[PDB]
Amino acid sequence: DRAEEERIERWVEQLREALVGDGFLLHYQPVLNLQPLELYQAFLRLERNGEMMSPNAFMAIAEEHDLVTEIDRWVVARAIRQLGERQRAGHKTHLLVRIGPNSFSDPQMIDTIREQLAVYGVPGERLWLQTPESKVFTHLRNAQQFLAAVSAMDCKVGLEQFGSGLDSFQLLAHFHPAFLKLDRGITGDIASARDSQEKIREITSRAQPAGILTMAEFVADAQSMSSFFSAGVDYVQGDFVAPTGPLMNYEFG
Ligand SMILES: Nc1nc2c(ncn2[C@@H]2O[C@@H]3COP(=O)(O)O[C@H]4[C@@H](O)[C@H](n5cnc6c(=O)[nH]c(N)nc65)O[C@@H]4COP(=O)(O)O[C@H]3[C@H]2O)c(=O)[nH]1
Repeated sequence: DRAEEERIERWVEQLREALVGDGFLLHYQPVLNLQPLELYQAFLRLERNGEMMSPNAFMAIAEEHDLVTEIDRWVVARAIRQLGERQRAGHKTHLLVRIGPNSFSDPQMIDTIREQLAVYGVPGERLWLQTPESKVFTHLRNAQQFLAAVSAMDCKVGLEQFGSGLDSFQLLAHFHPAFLKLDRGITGDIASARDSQEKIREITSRAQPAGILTMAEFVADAQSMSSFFSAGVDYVQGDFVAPTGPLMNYEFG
């Protein structure tokens, strides 16, 4: 297990070098209104010796070695720079960015948001931050504090992998997100299954009057796209809309 630990060590070193040396980059997936906005989701990549590496390569090591906090700060800072450059170039771009629960209590994350929005002159509304519902359940106080701190900048905070149980309804009484992205477990077979269609309607019929935007992901076909619209979902993303890529060249309208 010396060879293995040496492998782990070199990934950790590489991730540290990527933070210092700009070795990460972002790719972007368009997010389309069903019920409009220039909106993309940021996805992280690592440029390691001619390969455009996915986080499937390294995130497990990052989490084991407590590097996720710093990686999410890197992504948010890079995202705000992108929003700033896009604005300067005449584009009203919005980005959806991932943060994990360790960021909820990280003063450097709030500092990064506050300071980088300001220096690029980007209104907070352009930045949407998403975290998995599962992590809010287990870090509720800190999540509420994060929500309050970043909503003071007009940023949107929402939940991904959102479920359809009564635990979710209870959470919404205590945590008011700007948006909800449905877990793929609910939406996978929306085109061919009635119980999925009903879970989605239970969520949209509550979300809509509460002013909470709803979102579906991994949309793979036209029948699925067509069915989210019926159920009242606000936004959709997936390879059938457009795949992740390096450029923001989607024509939204
Ligand atoms: N979410 C999502 N993904 C779609 C969709 N359509 C296609 N994809 C692709 O399918 C993969 C889904 O992985 P994930 O569950 O988002 O899981 C992600 C996530 O755990 C992590 N990840 C990716 N980007 C970030 C990031 O910016 N921050 C953090 N903290 N983790 C990230 O790496 C995993 C793999 O990401 P990728 O290699 O980029 O690969 C992504 C993405 O490129 C869609 O509608 N939604």
